[PDB]
Amino acid sequence: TSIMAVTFKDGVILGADSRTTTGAYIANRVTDKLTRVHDKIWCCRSGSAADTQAIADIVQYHLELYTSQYGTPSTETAASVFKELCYENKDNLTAGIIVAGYDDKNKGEVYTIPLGGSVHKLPYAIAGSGSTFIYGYCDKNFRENMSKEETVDFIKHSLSQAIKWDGSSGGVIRMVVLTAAGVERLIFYPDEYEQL
Amino acid sequence: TQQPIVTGTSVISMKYDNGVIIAADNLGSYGSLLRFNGVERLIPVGDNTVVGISGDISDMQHIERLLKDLVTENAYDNPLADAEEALEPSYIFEYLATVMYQRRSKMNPLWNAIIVAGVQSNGDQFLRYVNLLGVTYSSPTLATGFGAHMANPLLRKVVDRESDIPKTTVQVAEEAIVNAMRVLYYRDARSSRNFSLAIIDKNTGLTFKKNLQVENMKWDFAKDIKGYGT
Amino acid sequence: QFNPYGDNGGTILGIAGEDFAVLAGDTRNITDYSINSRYEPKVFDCGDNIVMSANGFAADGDALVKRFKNSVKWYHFDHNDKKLSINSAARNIQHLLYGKRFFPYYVHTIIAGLDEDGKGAVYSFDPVGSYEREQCRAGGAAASLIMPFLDNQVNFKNQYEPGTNGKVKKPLKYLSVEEVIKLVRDSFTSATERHIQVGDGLEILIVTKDGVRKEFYELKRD
Amino acid sequence: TTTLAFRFQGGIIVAVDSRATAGNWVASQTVKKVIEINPFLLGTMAGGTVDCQFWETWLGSQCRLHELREKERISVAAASKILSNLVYQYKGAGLSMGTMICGYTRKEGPTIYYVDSDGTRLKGDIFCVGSGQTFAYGVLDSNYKWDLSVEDALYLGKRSILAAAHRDAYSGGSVNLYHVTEDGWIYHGNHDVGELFWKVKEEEGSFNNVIG
Amino acid sequence: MDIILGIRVQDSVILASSKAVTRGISVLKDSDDKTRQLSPHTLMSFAGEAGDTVQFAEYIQANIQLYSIREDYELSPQAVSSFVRQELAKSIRSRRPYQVNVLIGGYDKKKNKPELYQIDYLGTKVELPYGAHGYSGFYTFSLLDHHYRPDMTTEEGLDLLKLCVQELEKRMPMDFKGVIVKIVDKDGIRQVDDF
Amino acid sequence: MDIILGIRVQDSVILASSKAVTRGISVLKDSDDKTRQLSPHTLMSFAGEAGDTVQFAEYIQANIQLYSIREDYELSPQAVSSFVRQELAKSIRSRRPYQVNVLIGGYDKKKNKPELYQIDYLGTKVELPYGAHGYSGFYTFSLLDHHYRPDMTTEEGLDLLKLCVQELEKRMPMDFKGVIVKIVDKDGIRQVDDF
Amino acid sequence: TTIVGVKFNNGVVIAADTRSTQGPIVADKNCAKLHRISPKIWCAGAGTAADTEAVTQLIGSNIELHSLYTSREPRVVSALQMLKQHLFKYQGHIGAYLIVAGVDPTGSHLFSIHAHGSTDVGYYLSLGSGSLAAMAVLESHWKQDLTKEEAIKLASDAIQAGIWNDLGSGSNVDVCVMEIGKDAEYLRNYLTPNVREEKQKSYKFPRGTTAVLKESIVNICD
Amino acid sequence: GYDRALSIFSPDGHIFQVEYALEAVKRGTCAVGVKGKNCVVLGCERRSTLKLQDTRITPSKVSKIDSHVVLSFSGLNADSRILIEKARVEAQSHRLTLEDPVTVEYLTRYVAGVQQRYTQSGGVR
Amino acid sequence: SDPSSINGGIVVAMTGKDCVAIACDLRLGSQSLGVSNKFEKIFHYGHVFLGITGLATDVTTLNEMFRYKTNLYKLKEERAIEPETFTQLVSSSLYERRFGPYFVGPVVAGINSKSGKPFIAGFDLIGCIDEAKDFIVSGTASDQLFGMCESLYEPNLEPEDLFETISQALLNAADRDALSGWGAVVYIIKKDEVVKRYLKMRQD
Ligand SMILES: *[C@@](C)(CO)[C@](*)(O)[C@H](CC(C)C)NC(=O)[C@H](Cc1ccccc1)NC(=O)[C@H](CC(C)C)NC(=O)[C@H](CCc1ccccc1)NC(=O)CN1CCOCC1
Ligand SMILES: *[C@@](C)(CO)[C@](*)(O)[C@H](CC(C)C)NC(=O)[C@H](Cc1ccccc1)NC(=O)[C@H](CC(C)C)NC(=O)[C@H](CCc1ccccc1)NC(=O)CN1CCOCC1
Ligand SMILES: *[C@@](C)(CO)[C@](*)(O)[C@H](CC(C)C)NC(=O)[C@H](Cc1ccccc1)NC(=O)[C@H](CC(C)C)NC(=O)[C@H](CCc1ccccc1)NC(=O)CN1CCOCC1
Ligand SMILES: [Cl-]
Ligand SMILES: [Mg+2]
Ligand SMILES: [Mg+2]
Repeated sequence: TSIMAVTFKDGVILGADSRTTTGAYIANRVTDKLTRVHDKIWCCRSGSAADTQAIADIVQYHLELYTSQYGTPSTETAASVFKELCYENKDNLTAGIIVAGYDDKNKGEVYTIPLGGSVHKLPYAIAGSGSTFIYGYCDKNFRENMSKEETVDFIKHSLSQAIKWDGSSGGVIRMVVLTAAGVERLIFYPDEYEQL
Repeated sequence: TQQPIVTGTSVISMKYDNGVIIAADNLGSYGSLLRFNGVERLIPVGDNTVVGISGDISDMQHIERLLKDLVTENAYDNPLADAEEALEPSYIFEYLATVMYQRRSKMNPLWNAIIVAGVQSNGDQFLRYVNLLGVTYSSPTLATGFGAHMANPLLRKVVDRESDIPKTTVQVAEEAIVNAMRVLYYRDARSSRNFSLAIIDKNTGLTFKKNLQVENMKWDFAKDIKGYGT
Repeated sequence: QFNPYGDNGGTILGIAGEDFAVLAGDTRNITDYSINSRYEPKVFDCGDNIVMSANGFAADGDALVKRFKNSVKWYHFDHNDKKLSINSAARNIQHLLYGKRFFPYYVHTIIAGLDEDGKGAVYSFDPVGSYEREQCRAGGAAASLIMPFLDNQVNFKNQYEPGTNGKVKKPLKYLSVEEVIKLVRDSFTSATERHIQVGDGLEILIVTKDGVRKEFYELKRD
Repeated sequence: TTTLAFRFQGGIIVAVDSRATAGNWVASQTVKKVIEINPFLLGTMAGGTVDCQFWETWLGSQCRLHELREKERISVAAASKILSNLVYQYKGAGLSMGTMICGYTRKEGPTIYYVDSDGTRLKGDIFCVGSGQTFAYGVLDSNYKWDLSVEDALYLGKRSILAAAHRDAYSGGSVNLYHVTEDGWIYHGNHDVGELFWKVKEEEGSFNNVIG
Repeated sequence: MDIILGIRVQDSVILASSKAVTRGISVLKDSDDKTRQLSPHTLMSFAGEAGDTVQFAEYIQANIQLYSIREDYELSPQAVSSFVRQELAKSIRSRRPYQVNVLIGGYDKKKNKPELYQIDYLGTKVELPYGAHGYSGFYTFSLLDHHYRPDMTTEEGLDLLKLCVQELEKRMPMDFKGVIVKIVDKDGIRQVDDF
Repeated sequence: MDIILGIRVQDSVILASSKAVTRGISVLKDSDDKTRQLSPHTLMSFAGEAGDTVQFAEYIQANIQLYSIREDYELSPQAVSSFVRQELAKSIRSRRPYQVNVLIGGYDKKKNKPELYQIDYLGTKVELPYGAHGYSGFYTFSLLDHHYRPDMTTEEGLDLLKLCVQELEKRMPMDFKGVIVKIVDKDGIRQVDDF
Repeated sequence: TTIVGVKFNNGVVIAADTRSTQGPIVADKNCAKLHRISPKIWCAGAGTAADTEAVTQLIGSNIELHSLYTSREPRVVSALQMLKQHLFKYQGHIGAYLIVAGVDPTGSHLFSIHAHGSTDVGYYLSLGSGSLAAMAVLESHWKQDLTKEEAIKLASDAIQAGIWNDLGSGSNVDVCVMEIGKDAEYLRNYLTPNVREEKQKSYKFPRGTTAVLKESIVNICD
Repeated sequence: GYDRALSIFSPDGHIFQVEYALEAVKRGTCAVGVKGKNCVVLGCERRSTLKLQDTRITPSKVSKIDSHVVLSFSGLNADSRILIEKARVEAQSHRLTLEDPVTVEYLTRYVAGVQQRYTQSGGVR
Repeated sequence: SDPSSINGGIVVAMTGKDCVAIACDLRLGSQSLGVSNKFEKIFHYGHVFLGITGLATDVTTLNEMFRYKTNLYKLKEERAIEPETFTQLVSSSLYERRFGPYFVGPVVAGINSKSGKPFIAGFDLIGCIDEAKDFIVSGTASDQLFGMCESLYEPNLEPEDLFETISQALLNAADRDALSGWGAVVYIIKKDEVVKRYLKMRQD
């Protein structure tokens, strides 16, 4: 996997590749690693496919039950539920999750949750095996309060490089835009991003 | 006792009516890191043989040097070095097969899988495989690594037995090879889009094609796929 | 850690008659769950009316056959073109195999031909060089399937004369080349059905005083 | 394997089975486990087939070279010691052998030497070697006397192998008998356990554990 | 523990069991009785892991004695052997299994027949004319195959048994300090004092 | 191999060595002589790994016999023991060491004194009034500490030795099939046939 | 095993080979790998044979009870959810690898489930030892907007690739077509391209050949 | 290593080095062997130009090879020691492998073989 | 220490024209040591026959367990259990011990009393059903039995002819396996008669 989430002026954008592997065989080349836990709270999944799916399903259940009683949960609340599962079951889990959501009060927020189950609130986050190759690039190129088009280009260029160098990453680049306007899905194919 | 460091993936090949085709991508992987992109893994020997090599690249470069030196040694005191006493594909193979088995027998192998493709002096198609264990075999289609699992099934639909070889043209054969290379790019995590292809024909001779790319790819259906279940 | 051995599958079968001997073997070559070749012969005419097959790890099999073929060549050079008898070949092969007692050829070896009285002969070897002359031997992946069938049909084991209260055994007799080839073909079609490493094609080598003939038959390719 | 050889009034009896196994797979029922070294010397084979076969055949070559060089048949003691010194050189390398060198000479008389692959060499009157040695010992010891006749001794040897062939899963096939006298060794036939078991059961009245 | 034998003849069952108890390089005792009377016409010998053997034997003894008092009736050797087998069959899949092998010799008063059962620690039961546990069988079975007849007397059985002990004393590596022999027949259980 | 003992008394050295040769669950022989005469007044008993024992003993025997012929003279027990020790001391750092333990009993004709040397497979030499190798020592040493006196006769030494064999036969786990006893004194080496 | 699933115009089709192995031995030459979870939800299973049968029957049972409870035709996502949560709970120890397909009031669906409890969505999928041979064919010939007859052809061709090229797969091709608005049609032995040839000889023994010791009538009645 | 062929043929077919070795034997003190019906006796000459000798310690002319075989000689004294040593070692080696002492014929055959080897080996006389 | 090959043994079953046959060897051993030559591996519950190979203690335990279960079945159902139904019961029972299994290789054989159809089935140790038209094999010489049955078998054999075929399949397979043999039993099963025959075989 290569995954990332980036806050910007109007909200936050999540990004991911589409490759799932068993050793060197690609079990699925069109995977969707960006998943909904609430209307405007989404997550990027890295690590074990089974573990991250099981976790995301449980979180979705918790936030649905939260909404029924207390109304819309904050992005921080969602990250806390992810943490609780990842931390308490750290011995039996291989899951690197990035949580991203849009409030109207708090605007765009990004929380990253590594293997240990620690929580880290950041302006932007990167994760997955392919992220190692773009720490240098992303640090040099990230700016706060970017526009939508700038952030899409930042994510597209970043994941393009991650995909290029990481064998465990590839396929299409999926993205999910979270703003006050709503939820927008984007896709970008190899023929475009490879020759960037 | 070794472990392979910088590696090359599948080499694929098949016979057709007048000759043989062989192909391999231009990638040099360093584990999961796709380190080197300008690596040529098809090495011609004379104008009648191409040796395709997968596995460890340091050992591939050693084998290159051996073949290069073999050409030099054959030319010594040999007036017919470019005629009757030129290096045949069968000679080049048997030499490599000997080396591979001797190295495995000394518990210090050349960590490779090799396919020698070419045309003999009498016009007969030559295509044979050898690997780090010294295991050798021949078939109308041959492939290494992931190619063995994914390419061979596709190539065997064209040439399933011996009698299917005369019925297979160079146009049909190359189409199948190029298709197989696309499939490997979809499914092999240590493959690249860029590759080389070589044709050895009994009439038109050796044609070496560099800087080819996988194209006409189907990715559009990906946009419709959402989630993992619900 | 590097493993110098591998398994190339396949199976072989030798039967001896009165004035002939057959050595059969399938043409399939495999590694793990993949097919390498549907036609890769492993039964070879070695000269002096001796046919040989070394089934198991193909690299060791080819090496051994290659060395024995070469042994026959040097036998002619050193002993005035004398014909190498099947019993002499067998003893020579034991020394080839035992020479690598502490890093063995991983193969089951079978040779066939005629003895010095003109009668059919089959010898079989373990990987390190033990050998024994027999009327009948199956070797390789499907040996455990075929061998008991041969005990029953070639050597008439567990078969008694009807009505004799299980007191008189079915008498031993030589089989015709026609009857033997029937048994070989049936043995391999049965082995192909129940063993995954066996199939594609069957190649039989028949050995009479007139020379070495070949016969080929198709086998199921799944 | 099950092999035995014992010394008695009328010379030496040697008896062996004919089975060969690879794990639980019965590979052969017709293996010759006695090697004829010369008209006066026998060698028995137990353990690794090839190890025994190869080196006892080699032993015969060394014995032939002795009588060419010395103009005299080799002693049983000297023959056994050639084999034991050889395997001792390979000690630790993984050879697997349990052999018995049996024969008659003028100076020694009837003699039996046990030789194995960890270098042990023992002179003795009775030995049983192999996976079914204990079964053979049980019958042999309980019926052995020095004053046995040639006829009775041949039968006891045969009967002891049959006992082991029955109980030991890795012994069977057929019994090969040998009698060694002052004049040399004499072969007393191949006896298939298939027919021999029932013949012995009926005539002797033994093997009541088996369904008749 | 080590050597336990059993022979069923015409009218009785004879059990022989070694007297030695060894631990390390010391024979701690040379007069150990490796048997328990389960009922007046049923005897069980045992061999195996230290501690487990006696604990198991006495546990079975208690259960059979309980049954006898409750029903005022003696269980058949067949019934006792099945009970014992099931207990071992349970044991083998426990947290810590009983590592005990037993022979059960009994006289069925309803059938007027002697019966010998051999049960290993896994719970593998077989009825036999003669039986043994451990390395003993590797010598005695072949010997009995030859010399045993089904119509033998108790005296003939004891001579047959002497032949087994002599062979073991000749070819076994360890000194097992002789055997205690006991006979089970229509009149119950008794011990042979001079063997 | 297993039991080898040695006792030095006033005028002689007495060596006792077990007769059993066991392999697996079978006693292959019960009359084995675990000793070699190195010279007319020097005897060496041995015990250890199969094959190694006899190979080593005979190799030493050959070397001492060679010396005797060359010099027309018998080496002293002390000199022989030192030669033996050095050979074992070389062996222990070889590719495959001799796993053999020995006792060397001799009578020094120049000193008119009996001498007993105990040497293990590492090449550890000690001169002793009484010695043993293997598990035997764990019983015999304490027994000899009590009953041994330095001025004993050969007959007193044999009775003392009978006491050791009796104790071993009572408390040792394995049947070692008795011992062969040999005496070394001013008149050379002789065997006691009835023990 | 080789198993596949393919989506088309008005529904979904799944297929499978019919070989069951026991190491290198073919235990069953014509076993049924297509399982019915509900009338219009079918399952193809690879991996541990007992686990695939047991897990499919359990969820099939609970789906039936659920369907009766809710008075609704069962949905594929319900079977998918129940299967994955069961398999996840056992951390991969239940070796079931499934392709789940079917039609329901929501529409047509195609999923795969792995032993550790991960699920995938797709238009074409393949699982089992011959999945690479099958996926090669699917990747070469699959397109959007397949017809019923085109999808059956593509599915069976993908299975055939496994049958011929994978040693783990063989024998026949089973198919199940699940179209919207219609009953699901289970096509057992849709293709039989591996028929055993006539044997060379009849092995019918003369009556009395086998030696017998005892005869006795057995009582089955009360 | 010193390789020179010292023992070689001459035009007349003689090996002079071997024949000159016989002259050394002819110079040596006389030795005689006589065998009776139940015994053998070895007699040896000792030259009397050497007085003030110590006969206790002076090397004896007759040497035991084993307890049952003896060897006397004529020629170079220093050379004889090398043959005697080899013979003594071979005697013990024979007992070790054959479990029987050497015959007199065998021991002779061995010593003679050693002498022969020194007539067609390089670097030796 | 491989539970399925400590004791040894084999079972084979075949179908014929309106009949079925099931056969087994008689050996029970402890590795190399042969212990008993009277250990039958075929049992029956009404007209349904069950053969079980593998670890002997589990063979005994399972027989006792299925006798237990079929007796309660008959009391409640008021009819004998049929082969197809019994097959499902065996499968359920074995899979119940999925992560602590009985080390066995059972084989069901019998004729359905209603339809008259011959039926055989085989299982692995954890309960996977293996149904077959022709034959089922099990035990330490299963490879041998597979080879014998595949070559010797033909469809629609008469009861007398079927006996010869199954007996030869078992005997020759047993003789190539060290842990199998020491006697043999064959059951011929027609609609309403069942013949049991003991075979003469080599006792080594
Ligand atoms: C990139 C690839 C790396 O970070 C991404 O993180 C993606 C995340 C997406 C899919 C959410 N990760 C994967 O694709 C993931 C890589 C991986 C593999 C193993 C452990 C952790 C991560 N792949 C998987 O989870 C696959 C998905 C299957 C093929 C549908 N699963 C496996 O590879 C399973 C997992 C077993 C497992 C191990 C440890 C923890 C949890 C589960 N492994 C196998 O099937 C084993 N296989 C047997 C045959 O030999 C090859 C290995
Ligand atoms: C009784 C019968 C059993 O112990 C006897 O002891 C006989 C002695 C007779 C044959 C002289 N012993 C055997 O039968 C002996 C048992 C044995 C096996 C292995 C090691 C030690 C002892 N069997 C053999 O030696 C067989 C004989 C063959 C079947 C003709 N040979 C093998 O098992 C060989 C070689 C074994 C080996 C020894 C040392 C180094 C390497 C290998 N192995 C194979 O053939 C391998 N195997 C055959 C089945 O297919 C898979 C590969
Ligand atoms: C292709 C053919 C291979 O991938 C398919 O995937 C099929 C799936 C179909 C049949 C549902 N797979 C198999 O056929 C499968 C291959 C296999 C084997 C072992 C582990 C995983 C997969 N075969 C089986 O499951 C067989 C079914 C038989 C033919 C009835 N079962 C076995 O081979 C069992 C395995 C049982 C098992 C227990 C615990 C963990 C994993 C597996 N093995 C045995 O019966 C062997 N042995 C015989 C002696 O008695 C003890 C058990
Ligand atoms: Cl996923
Ligand atoms: Mg296939
Ligand atoms: Mg046997």
